[PDB]
Amino acid sequence: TQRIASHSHVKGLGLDESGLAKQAASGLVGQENAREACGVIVELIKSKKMAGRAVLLAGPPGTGKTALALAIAQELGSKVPFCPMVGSEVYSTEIKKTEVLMENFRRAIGLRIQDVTLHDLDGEINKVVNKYIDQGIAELVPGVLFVDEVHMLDIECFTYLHRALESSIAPIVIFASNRGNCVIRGTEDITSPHGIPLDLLDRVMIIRTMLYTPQEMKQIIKIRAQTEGINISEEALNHLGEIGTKTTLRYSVQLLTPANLLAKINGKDSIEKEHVEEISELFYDAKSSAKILADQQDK
Amino acid sequence: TKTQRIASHSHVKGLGLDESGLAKQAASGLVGQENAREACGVIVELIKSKKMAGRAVLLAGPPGTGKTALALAIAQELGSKVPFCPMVGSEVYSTEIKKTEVLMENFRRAIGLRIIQDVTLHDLDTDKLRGEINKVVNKYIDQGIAELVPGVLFVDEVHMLDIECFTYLHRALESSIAPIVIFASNRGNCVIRGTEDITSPHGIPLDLLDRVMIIRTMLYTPQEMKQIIKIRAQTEGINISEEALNHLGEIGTKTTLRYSVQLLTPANLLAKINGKDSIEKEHVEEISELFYDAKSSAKILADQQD
Amino acid sequence: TKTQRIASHSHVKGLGLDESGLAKQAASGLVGQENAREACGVIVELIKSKKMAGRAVLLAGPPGTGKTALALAIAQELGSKVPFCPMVGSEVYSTEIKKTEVLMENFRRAIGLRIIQDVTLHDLDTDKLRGEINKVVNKYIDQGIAELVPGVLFVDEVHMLDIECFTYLHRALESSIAPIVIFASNRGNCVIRGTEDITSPHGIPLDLLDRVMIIRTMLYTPQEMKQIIKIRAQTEGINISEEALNHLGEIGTKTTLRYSVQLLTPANLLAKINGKDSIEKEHVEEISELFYDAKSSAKILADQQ
Amino acid sequence: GMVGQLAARRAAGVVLEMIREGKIAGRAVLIAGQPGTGKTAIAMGMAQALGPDTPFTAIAGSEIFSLEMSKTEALTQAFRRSIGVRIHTVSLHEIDVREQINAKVAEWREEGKAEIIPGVLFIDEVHMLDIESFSFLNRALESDMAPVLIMATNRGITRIRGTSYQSPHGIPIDLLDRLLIVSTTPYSEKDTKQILRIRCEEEDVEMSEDAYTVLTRIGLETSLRYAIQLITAASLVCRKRKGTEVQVDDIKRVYSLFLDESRSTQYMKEYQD
Amino acid sequence: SQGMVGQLAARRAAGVVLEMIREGKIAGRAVLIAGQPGTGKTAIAMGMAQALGPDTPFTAIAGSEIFSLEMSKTEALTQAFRRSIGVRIVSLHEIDVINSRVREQINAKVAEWREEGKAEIIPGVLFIDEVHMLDIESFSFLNRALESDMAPVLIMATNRGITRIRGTSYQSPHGIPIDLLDRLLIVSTTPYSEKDTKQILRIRCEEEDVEMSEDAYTVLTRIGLETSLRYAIQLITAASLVCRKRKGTEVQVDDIKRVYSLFLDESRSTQYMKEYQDAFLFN
Amino acid sequence: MVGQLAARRAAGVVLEMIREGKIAGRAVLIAGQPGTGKTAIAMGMAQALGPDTPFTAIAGSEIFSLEMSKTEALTQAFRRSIGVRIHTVSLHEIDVINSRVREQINAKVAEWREEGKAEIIPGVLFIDEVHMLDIESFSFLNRALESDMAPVLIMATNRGITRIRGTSYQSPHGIPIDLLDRLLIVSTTPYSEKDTKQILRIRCEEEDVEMSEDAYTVLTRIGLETSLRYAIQLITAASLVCRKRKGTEVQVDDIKRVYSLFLDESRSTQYMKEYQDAFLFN
Ligand SMILES: Nc1ncnc2c1ncn2[C@@H]1O[C@H](COP(=O)(O)OP(=O)(O)O)[C@@H](O)[C@H]1O
Ligand SMILES: Nc1ncnc2c1ncn2[C@@H]1O[C@H](COP(=O)(O)OP(=O)(O)O)[C@@H](O)[C@H]1O
Ligand SMILES: Nc1ncnc2c1ncn2[C@@H]1O[C@H](COP(=O)(O)OP(=O)(O)O)[C@@H](O)[C@H]1O
Repeated sequence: TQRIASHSHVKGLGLDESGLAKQAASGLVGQENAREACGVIVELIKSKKMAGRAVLLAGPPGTGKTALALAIAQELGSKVPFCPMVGSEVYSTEIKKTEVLMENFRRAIGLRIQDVTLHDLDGEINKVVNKYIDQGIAELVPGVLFVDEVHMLDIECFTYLHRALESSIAPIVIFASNRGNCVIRGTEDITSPHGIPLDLLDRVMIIRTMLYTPQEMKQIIKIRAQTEGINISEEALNHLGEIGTKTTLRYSVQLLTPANLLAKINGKDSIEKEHVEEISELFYDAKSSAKILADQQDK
Repeated sequence: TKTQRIASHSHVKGLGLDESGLAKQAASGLVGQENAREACGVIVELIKSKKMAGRAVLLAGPPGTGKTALALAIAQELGSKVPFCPMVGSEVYSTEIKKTEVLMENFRRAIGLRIIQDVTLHDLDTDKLRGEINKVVNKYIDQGIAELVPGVLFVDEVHMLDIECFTYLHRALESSIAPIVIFASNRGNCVIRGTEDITSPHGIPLDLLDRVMIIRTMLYTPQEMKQIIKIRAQTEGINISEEALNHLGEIGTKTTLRYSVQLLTPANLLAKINGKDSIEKEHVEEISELFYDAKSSAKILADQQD
Repeated sequence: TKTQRIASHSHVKGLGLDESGLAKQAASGLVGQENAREACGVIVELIKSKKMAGRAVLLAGPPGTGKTALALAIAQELGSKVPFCPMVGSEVYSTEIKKTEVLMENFRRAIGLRIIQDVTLHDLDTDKLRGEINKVVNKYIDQGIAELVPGVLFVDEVHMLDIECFTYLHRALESSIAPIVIFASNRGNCVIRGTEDITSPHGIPLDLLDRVMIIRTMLYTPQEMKQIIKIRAQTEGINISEEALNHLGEIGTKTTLRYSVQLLTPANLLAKINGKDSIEKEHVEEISELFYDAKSSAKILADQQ
Repeated sequence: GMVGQLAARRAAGVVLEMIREGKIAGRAVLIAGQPGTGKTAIAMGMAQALGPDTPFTAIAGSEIFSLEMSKTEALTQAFRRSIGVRIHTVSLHEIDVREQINAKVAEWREEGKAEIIPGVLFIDEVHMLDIESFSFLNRALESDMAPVLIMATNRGITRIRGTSYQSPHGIPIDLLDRLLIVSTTPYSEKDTKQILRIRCEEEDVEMSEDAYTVLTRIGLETSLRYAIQLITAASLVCRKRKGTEVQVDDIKRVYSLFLDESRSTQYMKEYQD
Repeated sequence: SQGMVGQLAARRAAGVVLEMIREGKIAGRAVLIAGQPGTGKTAIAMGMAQALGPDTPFTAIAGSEIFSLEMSKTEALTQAFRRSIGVRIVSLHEIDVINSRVREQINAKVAEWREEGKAEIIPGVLFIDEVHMLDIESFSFLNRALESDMAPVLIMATNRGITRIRGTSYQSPHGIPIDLLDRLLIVSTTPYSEKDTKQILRIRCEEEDVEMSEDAYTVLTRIGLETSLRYAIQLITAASLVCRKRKGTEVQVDDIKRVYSLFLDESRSTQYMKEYQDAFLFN
Repeated sequence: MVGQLAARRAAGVVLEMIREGKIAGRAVLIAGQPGTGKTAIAMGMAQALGPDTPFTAIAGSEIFSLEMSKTEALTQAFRRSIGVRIHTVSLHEIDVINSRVREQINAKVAEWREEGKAEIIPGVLFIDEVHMLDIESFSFLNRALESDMAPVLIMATNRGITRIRGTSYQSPHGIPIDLLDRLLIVSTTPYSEKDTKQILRIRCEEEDVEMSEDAYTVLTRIGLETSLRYAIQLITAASLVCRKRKGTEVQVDDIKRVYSLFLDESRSTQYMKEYQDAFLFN
C-alpha cells in the first residue's frame, strides 16, 4: 500500500468534457500535453479497441510517470486492480524470473458479487474464468500493471510478456523508461530504444512526459503537504521548488515527512524556510552524495 | 550415409593426371589449378606406398576454389567405393551428441575395410567399445585377407574446431587404423577456440601442425572460371549460351564461384517459367539482380542503415 | 611436517638483537635489514605481552629481500620448536578439497598445544571439528594445566588469494585461540580476487587492512649480496672463493637474490665434476651462462618471436 | 494480400517451383529485410500458393532463449511442427518413443490414409540463434522430411552467437554458402497509400484524401506501424469532436501526442546528456 | 557524551529519524550512511539502535560477508531481519534453529502470539555494512523484506561513488538500483578535522591503560589527520613498548618518530613500489 | 641428439644433482622454441639416468579433456613416472591390479621400503607445453612433488612473459612466480648451418633417401629460412617425385619443385594477408 502512498492525491485524471486537459484538477498539475494522451488511452479501453498493445512513458525521472498509472487506474472505473512492479523486483533467485513477473500479471485483472482478482483464484485456470464470461456471471475488468525501470527486464522475460499479453484476457500494461537507446539486458550485443526489443515495440504507444517548471513544482508539493496534513509556508515551499528543479521531484516530496518533524523537534507545527535550509544539509539527494565520495577521494 | 554433401560435386571423377606426374588443361571433371592438382596427386601416391607417417593435408586457399573438390578427387583416386564423409567446422557442437563422439563418428565413417563385403568402422556401431574393436580388427588384418582401405575425411573451415577437439584428434590420428584426414581453411592466423591469445596458422594447434602439409589453392582467372560452369552445366542436363557464361563467369569473378553454381538451378527454372529453351543473357540478370549472396547482400543492410 | 620449504632458511637462528631492542649487523643468521629487524622486535614483544588481540603483519618488499626469512625469525624469537606453517597464495586452489578448508589446514597448523605431548590444533584431527575442539581447549587454559603456544602462519604472494578466503580468515581471527598470521607481497595497488572488480593496496581488503601493521623491507646493497650467500654457503659446506663470490653477488644484484642462492648447489656439483672441490670463478660463470633466470629467459623467447 | 514489392514477390515464385521440382533439398531461403517491410506474409506467400493444406509455424529467433526447457528440445518440436500427414493434415507434433513415431510413419506412407508432405517453417530474428542451433539445422535439413525453411533478419555483418568471428546476417558460412537470399526493397510513396487505404477499411474509418497525403508523408520517415497506431486513435479524437471523418488537422493533433521511436530517443538525449 | 565523538549534524540526522519511527512514518523507507572510510559509519547505528528502548535488537553484518559457503544468501538475509525482531522474555534467528531444526509457520504462529502478549513485537534496527558489494538479487530481497508490518528499520553504509551495480552493466550512484535509491535517506559523514582526532587518541589511550604526554599527541594528530585514524591507533600500542624498553614513564615524540619511521601506514608502502618498477617494468 | 652443446652440458649438471639428492624440492624447465627437440634432451634424463626409469611425454594441451577431470590426468601421470622394482612395474599399474585406491597402496608400497623386496625408483615426468596449464592445476605440482615418492619434473615452454590462465597477472613462461623460484631453466638454441645437415643426414637414413650434395645445401638453405618441421616434411615427398625417372638420387630442381608444391607454416599464411587483408580495403 506504500507503493501508492506517494500517490494518495490522485482521485482521477482530470479532463474536461471536450477531451482536453486542464491545469490543476483532481490532483494532477502541469503535464497538460501527456494528460491529453493518457485520456486517449483510457478511452481506448472503455471502447475495447485496445487490440493487444501497451503504453511506454518516456521522459526524465520524477516527472510523474507513475502518477498517470494510478490516474489511468482511476479513470477506468476506480475499483480496478493495480500492481506497480519494478524491473529489479523480477531479479530474485528464490523464485524464477517469469513467475514473479506473472504473479503481478495475474493480480491486475479484476473480476466482479464480490470483488476479486485472478491471483486469489491462483491453462485450466485460464478457461473456467473464460467460462464465467460465457454465462455472464462475472465480467473481467482489466486493471493497470505498471512496470517501472523496464530496462532491467531481460529479453528472456520480455518474450514471456509477448505471449501472456497475446492472450485475450490480459490487462493493459504500462512501461516507464527513463533512458535512451539502451542495450538490451540478457543478450549482450543488441540495442533498441528504451531497452525494449523490437517484438514488443510493435505494441507500445510512446507517450512522452516532459519535465517541470518551478511554478508547477510549487503546486504539487503543496498538494502532498495538504494531504498528509502538514502546514508549510510559501517561503519554505519556494525552497522545495528550488530543491525540486535541482535534483528531482521524488526527492523533494520525500523531505516533507522529516522536515515537518524538525519543527516537532523544535516544538512548532509549521515548516518555515529555515527548516528546509537545514534539512538540505542534513539529508542529501543521491546524485550529489556520490559527488562527495568523488571529492573526498579525489581531494 | 549422406549424399547431399557430395551431390554439389557429382562431376569430379579423379584428379585427372597423366603418368608423367603432371596435370592437363582439364580432365576427369576438373579444370585449372595446375599447382595444386599435382600436389594432391603426390598425396594419393603417398597413401599407396604408406610413407605417410601419420601425416594429414591442409588445403589453405580462398573459398570458391574447389577445396571440397580436390579432396573428393583424392577420395575417388584411391578407388571406387572408397569412403568419404566431409564435415564442417561447426559440426562438433550439438546438445544431442557431444564433441568427441561426433568427431569419432565421422572419423570412423571414413575407415573402410573389405572383409567380400564392404564395411566401415561406423558400420560396426563409449570409446571402450571403440578400442575393443581396434585390437580384434588388428587380428583380421593379420589373418591376411581383410585388408582395409583408408577413407578420406574432409574438415571444411577447420577454425571452428575448438582446442578440446584437436588434441583428441592428435590422440586419434596416431593409430594405424586411421584414415587420411584433410583439413581446409582460408582464415589467417586464427585464434584457436579456447585459448584466446594464440595466433596459429589457419587455426591449427602447434603440435597438430607438425603433421599436416599445407597446399595452396589458387583463385581462378575468368577464362578458367567459365569452363567449370560449362562442366557443371552438362552434368545437370541444362544448356546455356556462350555469353551467359561470359556473364555468369564474370559475375563469379565479382564475388565467388561457390555462388554461381547455386545459380544454374534457378536460372534454368526461370526458363521453365517463361517457356524458354535454355538460359540466356537476360535470364541470368533476372536472377543475379533478383537473388543475392551474403557477401553482397549484407552491404544493403548497412547502406539502408546509413 | 613438510621440512622442505624452510630448507634454505636453515641458517637463521633468531633475530640477532641487542638487549634494548636494537638490531646487530650479523648475528643468529641475518646480515643487514637492520631497519626492519627493529620492527620485528617490537612485533615479537607484543605477542609476548598479550597486546595482539587478533592482529596481523604484512611485510612488503621486492622478491629477493628476506620476507620469508624475517617471518621465521618471528617464529623463533617467540621460542624454539614453535610451530611455523609457510603456505603460498596459489596453494589454496585445490580441485579436490574446498579452498576454505585449505586455510584451516594451515591456520590451525600454527599453534602449539601444551598439555608433555605437544601438538598443533590441526593435528588433533566439518565445522564442528573446528568449533567443538575450541571449547575443550578453552576449558583447558582455565583448568590450570594446559595452554596453547601460538606460532606463525605465513601467507606469501597474497594477491592470488580470493575474497572467499579473506572474509573467512578475517572472521577467523576473532576467536581467542587464533595464532598470528604474517602476510607478504611484492606489488603495489592490485585488484582483489574473488570479486575481480576494483583496486586495493597489495590485494588486501579494508576489512583486513585494519589488522595490518606494514613492515617495509628494503633492497640489498652489493655488500649485503655477499654475506648472505656466504652464510648459505657455510651451512651446505660450499667452499667458495671471494673472487667468485664477487661474481655471485653481481648475479644477485643483476636480477635477484633468490636466484643467486639456488645457483650454488648446481655450481657446487659442477665443481665436483671438474674436480676442484673449492669453487672458483671459472665454474660460476659457466653456471650462469648455462642456467638462466626467468626474466632473462622470457627475454630470449621474445628475442626470436 | 501484398502491396508493392515488384521484385521480391517474383523471387517467391522461382523458389516455389523448386519445391515442386524437388531441387530444394539442402537449400533454404533467406529474407534479408528491414523490420517494417512485411516479410512474414511473403513467408506465407509460398504457403498460400504451394498448397492449401501445407502448414506453417512462426517461431522467433529470440523465442529459443527459454528458461523452462532446453534450447534444442524446444526447437525440434517447432521443427517437426511443419511436417504433416493427410487424414485434415495432422502435424508431427500432435502424434506426440521419439524415434518410434519416426519409424511408425516410415510404414504408414503407402497405406492410403497417411502420406508424407513437406511444409514451410519460418524463423524470424534468426541472428539470435547461436552456433549450437545452426548445427541443428545443419543436420535436420538433411533428413527425409525437409521443410522449406525461411529465415528473416535485419542485421548486417555481425558476430555469430556462440563464436566470435564476423559473418553476414548472423549465419555461419556452412549454412550460408547454399542459400537463396532475397532482398525486400522498402515501401514507397504509392506503396504506402494503398496499404493505408487497406488499413482504415479494416477499422471502419472513413479518411480524407488529403490527410492520407500527410499520413503517407508521415508514414515514411518513422515507420508503418506508427501510422497504424495513430489511425485507431485518430478515429477516437474525431469521435470527440463529433465529425464522423478525419481531416488533416487531426493527425497532427495525435502526431503531437503519441511519439515514435525516433523522436523519443532524441528526446532522451536532451535530458540524459 | 555517550562514546560518540564528533559528527554533530550527522548524529542529529539520526535524531530526525529517531522520531520518524516513534511517530510511525518509516514503514517503507530506509536509511543510508555515506562517507570516506574510517569515520564512524559503522558506529552511528549503534547509538541509533540504543535510542529505541533498552533492549533493541541489532545485527551489524557486512556486504562482502554474503559469500558464505554453508549459508545461502536466500537464508543469510532472511534470518538477518529476524535477528532484529523483538520478543520479550530472544529474536527469531534463534527460534527456528532449535524449535524447527517454517518461516511461514512462525509468522502465522506469531499472528496468534500478537493477541496474548507475553512477548510483544518491537522490531528493532539492522545495519548492513558495505552495501556497495551486495549483489542485485539481494536488493530485490530487501524490497520484499520491508513489506511485513514486523519489519526492521534498515540501515546501510557505502563508501563508493558512481559505480556499477553488482549484477548489471549500468553505472549508477552509490551502487544501488534506483528502486531503493530514491527511497533512501543519506546521512552523510565528514572526515575529522585536526581537533576532532586528538580527542579520539585521548579516548583510545584512556581505555588501553596507556599514559601519554601532551607533546606526543600533537605529532600523532598530524599523522592521525594525514594517514588515518586506525593507523594512528596502531602506533599507540607500539610506542607503548618502545617507551617501556627504556622504561619511559611517559611516551614521547621521538618514541613516535621512531615507530612511525619503523612501521608504515596504509599509504606509503604502495608508493615505495611505485618507483620500484620504473626500471623493472620500464626497460 | 647432435647439437645442443649449451643445453646438454647443463643437463648433465641437472643429472648429477639428482645423484646426490640435492634435486629434492626443485624442477627443470626447458625454455625454447619447438623443433629444438625439447623432448630429446628431456628423454636423455631418462636414457642416461638408467635404462629402467619410467618416462611419460604428456603435453600441457593434452590435459584439456572433456571426459576427465583436472585431478586424474596428473595423478595418473605421476604414477606412470614413479615406479617399483620387484620386469620393473610402474606405480600406476599397481592401481590396476588392486582395482579389478591410493589410500591403501601408498602406505603399502611404503611398507615395502623396510624389507626391500620391492624397491622404489625415482622416475622422470615430462610435461611439454606447460604454459597451457592454470593455477587450479599448477597447485598440484606444488602438492604432489613435495612428497617422498616423487619424480623429477621437466617442463617446456616457448611462450614468453604471458598471462597465467586463471588470473590476469602476467609472469615469465606462464608459471606462477612461486614455482619459478625453484626452477632450473636451461635454454635451447637455434641450430647451425653445418649442424642442420646432421639431422638431415640422419633423417635420410630413416627412409634410405639418397640426396645430392647441392640438395642438402639448399634444403638447409630452406630449413633455416622457414623450419626444420617443414624441411623434414620435404624428405619423403622428394622420394615419390624422384621415382618418376628413378633419379639414382634426388636433385636440385626435384627438391625445388616439391618446395613449390607444398607450402610451409608461415609462408602459406602470408598468402592469406594477400587475400583476407587485401579484399577488405578494395
Ligand atoms: N503531474 C503530477 N501530478 C500529480 N502528482 C505528481 C505529478 N508529477 C509527479 N507527481 C508526484 O511526484 C512523485 C514523483 O512521481 P513519479 O513518477 O512517481 O516519480 P518517478 O518518475 O521517480 O517514478 C509521485 O509521488 C507523484 O505522486
Ligand atoms: N577447379 C575445379 N574443378 C572442378 N570443380 C570445381 C573447381 N572449382 C570449383 N569446383 C566446383 O565448385 C564447387 C565449390 O567448391 P567447394 O570446395 O565446395 O567450395 P570452396 O572452394 O568455396 O570451398 C565444388 O562442388 C566443385 O565441384
Ligand atoms: N637478511 C637476510 N638474512 C639472511 N638470509 C637472507 C636475508 N635476506 C634473504 N635471505 C635469503 O635469501 C632468500 C630469499 O628470501 P625469501 O624471503 O625467502 O624470498 P624473498 O626475499 O623473495 O621473499 C632466502 O632463502 C633467505 O635465506
